[PDB]
Amino acid sequence: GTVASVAGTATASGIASGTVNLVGGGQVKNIAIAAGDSAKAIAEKMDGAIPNLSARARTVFTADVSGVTGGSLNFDVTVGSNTVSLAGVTSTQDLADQLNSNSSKLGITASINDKGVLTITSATGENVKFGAQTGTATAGQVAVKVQGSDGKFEAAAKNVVAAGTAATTTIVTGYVQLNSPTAYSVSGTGTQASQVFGN
Repeated sequence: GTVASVAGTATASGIASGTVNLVGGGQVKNIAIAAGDSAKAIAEKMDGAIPNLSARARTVFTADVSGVTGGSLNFDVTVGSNTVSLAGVTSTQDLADQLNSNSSKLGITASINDKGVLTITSATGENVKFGAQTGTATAGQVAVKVQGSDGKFEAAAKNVVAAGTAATTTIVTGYVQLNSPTAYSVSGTGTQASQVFGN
């Protein structure tokens, strides 16, 4: 078991260019992965690429705001091609509320429960990118745990926004979930495929 290093987590640069080699049902197919591709785009390319292969994409993560002091957090959020500016965020509830106010523009669901767990979904698998911290806070972070194709959330969080020293892993790429009644393999040179699928 190795998990993907880009899909299903937050990274600095998102998906790297590469080629995915698919073999199954006696067919061989090569799929171009473009730099910055979303799970949505990758799934669109892979779905039905060989017979019976299903590919679905979703970007789902929990987000927690912690340690905000000296002011409040301001930062942009981009989902796919749509961007909004959040400001005055000091708690997870604040984040939830502002994501919800912007939910139509962003094409997301942002659901926070009474235990403070905020789950954010791009149902089709668009990338979610966090902008630089431009608010007054002198400390504080937004940290995320992303869901994988196995339905499990990361147990360890990564900062996507931080006051003071900037977060580095700001791009959440969703998962690509493959299913098939028949055997198939996915591979690539180096990490070109495993950045999406693990090994």
